[PDB]
Amino acid sequence: FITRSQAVRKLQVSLADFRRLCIFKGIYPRFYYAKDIQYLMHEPVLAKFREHKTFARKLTRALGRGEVSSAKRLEENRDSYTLDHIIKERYPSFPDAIRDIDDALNMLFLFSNLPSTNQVSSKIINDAQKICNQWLAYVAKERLVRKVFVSIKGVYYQANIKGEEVRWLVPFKFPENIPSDVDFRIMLTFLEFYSTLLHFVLYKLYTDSGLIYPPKLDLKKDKIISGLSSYILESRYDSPVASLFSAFVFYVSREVPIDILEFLILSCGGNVISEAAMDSKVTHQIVDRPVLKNKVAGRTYIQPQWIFDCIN
Amino acid sequence: KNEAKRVMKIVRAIREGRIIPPKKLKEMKEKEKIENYQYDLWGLRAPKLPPPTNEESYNPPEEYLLSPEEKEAWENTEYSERERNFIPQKYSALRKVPGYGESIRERFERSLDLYLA
Amino acid sequence: GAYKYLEELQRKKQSDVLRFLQRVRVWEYRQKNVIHRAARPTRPDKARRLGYKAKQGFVIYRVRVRRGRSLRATAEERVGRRAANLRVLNSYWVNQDSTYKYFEVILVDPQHKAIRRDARYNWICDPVHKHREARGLTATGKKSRGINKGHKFNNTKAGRRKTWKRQNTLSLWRYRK
Amino acid sequence: KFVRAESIVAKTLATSREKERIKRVSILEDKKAKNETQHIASGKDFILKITEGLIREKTTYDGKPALLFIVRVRGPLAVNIPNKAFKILSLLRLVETNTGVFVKLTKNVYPLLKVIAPYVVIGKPSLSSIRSLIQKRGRIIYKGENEAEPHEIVLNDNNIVEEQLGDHGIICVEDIIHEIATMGESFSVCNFFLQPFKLNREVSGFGSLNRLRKIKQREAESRTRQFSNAATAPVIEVDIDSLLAKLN
Amino acid sequence: QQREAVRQLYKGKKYQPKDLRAKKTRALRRALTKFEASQVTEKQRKKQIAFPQRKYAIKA
Amino acid sequence: KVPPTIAQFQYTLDRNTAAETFKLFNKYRPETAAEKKERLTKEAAAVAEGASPKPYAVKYGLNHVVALIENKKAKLVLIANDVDPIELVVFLPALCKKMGVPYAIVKGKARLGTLVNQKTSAVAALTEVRAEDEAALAKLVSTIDANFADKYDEVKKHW
RNA sequence: AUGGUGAA
RNA sequence: GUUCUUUGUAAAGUGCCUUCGAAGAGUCGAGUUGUUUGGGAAUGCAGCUCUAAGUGGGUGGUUCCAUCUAAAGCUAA
RNA sequence: GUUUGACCUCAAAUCAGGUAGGAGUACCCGCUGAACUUAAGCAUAUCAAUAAGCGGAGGAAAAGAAACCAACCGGGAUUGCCUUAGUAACGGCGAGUGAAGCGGCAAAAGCUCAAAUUUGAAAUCUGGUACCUUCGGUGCCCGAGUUGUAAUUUGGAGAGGG
Repeated sequence: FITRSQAVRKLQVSLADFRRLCIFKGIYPRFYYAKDIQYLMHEPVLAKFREHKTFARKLTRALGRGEVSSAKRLEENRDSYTLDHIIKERYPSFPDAIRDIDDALNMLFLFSNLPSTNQVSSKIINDAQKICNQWLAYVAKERLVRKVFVSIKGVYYQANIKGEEVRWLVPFKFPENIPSDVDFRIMLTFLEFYSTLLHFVLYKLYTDSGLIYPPKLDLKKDKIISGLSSYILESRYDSPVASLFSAFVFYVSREVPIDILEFLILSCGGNVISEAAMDSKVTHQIVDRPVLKNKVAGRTYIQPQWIFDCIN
Repeated sequence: KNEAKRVMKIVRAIREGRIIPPKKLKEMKEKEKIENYQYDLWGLRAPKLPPPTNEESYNPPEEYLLSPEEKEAWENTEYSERERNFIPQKYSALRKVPGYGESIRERFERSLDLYLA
Repeated sequence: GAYKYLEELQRKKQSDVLRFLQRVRVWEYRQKNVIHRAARPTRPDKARRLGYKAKQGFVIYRVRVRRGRSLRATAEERVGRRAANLRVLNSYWVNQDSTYKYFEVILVDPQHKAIRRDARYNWICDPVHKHREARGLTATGKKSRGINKGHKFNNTKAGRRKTWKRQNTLSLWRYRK
Repeated sequence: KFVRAESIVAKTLATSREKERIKRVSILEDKKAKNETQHIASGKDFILKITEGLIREKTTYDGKPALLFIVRVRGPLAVNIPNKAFKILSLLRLVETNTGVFVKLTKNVYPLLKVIAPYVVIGKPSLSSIRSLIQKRGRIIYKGENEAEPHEIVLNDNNIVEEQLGDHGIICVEDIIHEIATMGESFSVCNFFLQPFKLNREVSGFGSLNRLRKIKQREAESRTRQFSNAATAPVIEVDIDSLLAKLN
Repeated sequence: QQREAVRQLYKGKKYQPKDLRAKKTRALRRALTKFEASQVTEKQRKKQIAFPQRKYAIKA
Repeated sequence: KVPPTIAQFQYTLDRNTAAETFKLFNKYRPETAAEKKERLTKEAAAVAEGASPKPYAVKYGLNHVVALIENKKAKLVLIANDVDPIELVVFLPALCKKMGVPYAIVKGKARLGTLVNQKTSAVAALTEVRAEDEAALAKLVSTIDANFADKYDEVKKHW
């Protein structure tokens, strides 16, 4: 074994970029496995951090001078490092990838429900909300759901992505008080690692099992609700869970959050109609009110707990 | 003349096609660089996967509500020397579910399991 | 351009302006090594008219020599031993002290590809110019060898050993003269 | 700290444009409201939209009540606002840069809207942009434990919604969004309930990329926002939806 | 088989290893190449075109 | 002790005048290697398939500047004080005073390098100008002649 | 004499 | 000999007419201490002191005239 | 701005690419330098601008395109041979030392810088890298370089235009 103070001196990269690389391979001190760091020093990602540092000296001499014309040139002729060749070393078999995608969506579904700060870039956030609704696009399409669990923390989910019971906590749609303690440098690098990981899987679930990746979006449905009813999808049963709500057209109402709840019914198969969409054939209306008002005979009035009772 | 000679040479090279004009290079970069992460790539530590909760929720059997003394005793105790990361509450309605204030930290502590362990 | 103004400025050596530059530089060059590399020639007009182009492959070594064989050639010989890969082209006076004299000898790398190309300087790459200073083939060496044209240089024009061997060895033909 | 003489003249001459700019507008819409057209520039309400090749579709403005979200911008360079614009920006409480609010556009609102045009950016938002703004940023000035109210903190709950408003049918945070996207009667009460929206600034830092991205984006404001300075200047509308992706 | 494999992986790239280069001698590994020696100054190329060494005979 | 033609430097142009000089000079950048190359490829793409006036820039070679003063074509001449051989530029303030070309000793050689796409420049000059900046240039000429020349008339004297 | 090898 | 390509308001040459037209300094030289020669007009060189000029300067011939252009470099037989 | 950013300088590395040493040595180029011996003893003349030693090259080296020789109805880079000639000249005129121009011939070949601005565009080069027909060419990136790299000029002039 070697020392934590040794490896940074050994690698001669940034300590943060040591910590940034160390997330990428998945190396943990048992102390630092000395062959593994010797295994690390010949890796193409290590090429880029030296180059990304030497980009930064070459750019600040640019703007420091005042030739912004030359400064602007540096960006357009600047690569990005990919994390494809951190993946295939780490995820040999695709079914091993889906047993680590547990933590992946457990991060990435958090990040969609985040305000953009100085600390976090919104492009990451607007990808995260995009990737979530890309995730839910496939899940709601081919009905791949098994179990649900709404709790205090968030809303757990359970689905057999080729049989592995993934579990991904969607938090509740509220402002979230960002604590001063946390670090969005380490967490983002996980997201950075997880984001590209989530691309190939969604490519895999589409282009090998289902559809084309990624499908186009529908903008005008995204103007209304910005969720799962938008982002339309085109290609080119055994469980009773998948047979639930089969031609059972629902109305949802303004009490519940539709976004957490339109997902399940579309994961089952029933149609979802909201109050919120403007801003009959339905036969259910979910309400959380001590004072209900309309009460037609065609609609069946059930509090949404029972819908979660229908799943478990 | 100098610049006029130099252009004529760059005319000559595109006459021979050694050089692409800059407008088509954007078109070389328009077809490229959107097609990113869009290819097949497939065709030992067990990572300590998290414990699956079932039936401990927003609307539980209410004996799972903590005793009022252990409420403060959970608060007076500090973190990680600690059994629950919360205290469960009771909600009859779906609407009354609060802002789950500590979900950011729950991943940040989980994240430290992922590489430091 | 400026090289006419510098050419004439370097004439008045004991004048107030250049006198002051001497007394600063003489102190500064004593702080540094005996043989060391200057990044740029201090008298660039002189460097040019002795064949220096400010491109990659040209090197200006500054050299210190004692006072009271010639000192210019000794200066070139000292840098020849230290910088062996280089070829001595020419040298010139820059500054002097009561005890020491300074020369800024100019060198060319024959190994550097910027010199192996251009035909104005690729002659120095030819192995016949290895240690030009060690054979007195530099400006100062050819000066001390007494090699010019005239009545003055009769006994030492085309090699003083060559003319001696020619004059003091008997020559006989097949059919005797 | 010391003031260079360059500053105090540049500040003088820029505000004494704005002291001249709103004076003319305040004379004009006086003569538009009091209807004494013998010599005016234009006789109607103008709203222009600037979107994308960089289209400038100038429109009229009918009396139809619409919904505008307005973000405070920090422009222009040397402009101490006058008394007439301290007020409107304080009555909309937009005194902090990068802070937003929904308001309703009437023909009472539009004439005062030409006052604050160089200081903010305005526009019509979408329902997603209505919704994803509120459930991601939201402040509630409400009582703390016993004493300290002004912890504005967070739209955590739907029963704090029961607490303050409550009796107007205001039962959940999704129901608030009904009261804003649709012009409801209690729209101003819930507008008085969500006082700022602390949007982040886009560039948010010094640095390598950050200096460059500031410079590259700063000129982008100069195209997507022009300062008309006219008597019958139009009110310029930008797309809020693309802006909130930059600000959320 | 090792040496042909190394030559295949260093297929026509500048500065391949010293153990694969031509031995020849030391002096011939120094001394200007065909291109470098034949490299002539721009003025002399013009003087070659304008006045080349002509071919002639002298009688009738 | 410094002989008067040395330390005619160091008595350089002050804070505000130097700032205003660069406010003028940074407008007149030479087109950089990247910018020039891309322009000529634009010319190649356009003129091969299907007029311009002379563009003004600063002039920055020592030989070029010593040409331009005494041509006479130079209007403003900036001169760095820090030069490795000082004797390279010592005659230059005297040349400008003799030919009557307005000059200014600027502080920092790399400061000249920034406006000119080089590391260092030692001397920079603005021969000609666009019509809009003509009055501003001539005002700066008077500003420099009042601050630099008239204040330091005794710069030719005093060791 | 030049240059070298050895040496209570 | 056999071909494949030659381009760009490109690269020169020649005669006339018109307007300009910069060529090497601690070097030349001077005194002296040594070395070099058979060298008489210290030849050549080095050391040390001082150190120039531009209708200039170096070298020779009986008052002018002739002759080259140093203090940079390359080159076969 | 009590940050930060330009440069210049000094560093660094088991990085990338190179290169110098040593042997041989007849010839060549430099540096250093005796004594036996000759005129009578020996300070010069004389052994000797030798031998040994030292440094450096090549197939040759060195020299070389005049700051030359001449005194003529002028020659015309250098090197070598024949001759000038044992002449001029020097030498306690003595041991003796010892050229050169001309002439005949061998072989013949000339040119490149620095010098006043490309200023309507550093027009130049290194290196890395990607390909190609690889003693190299091209695209792209990087560096050098305005304290000047290319084109144009070297007194035989030359340049600007017409």
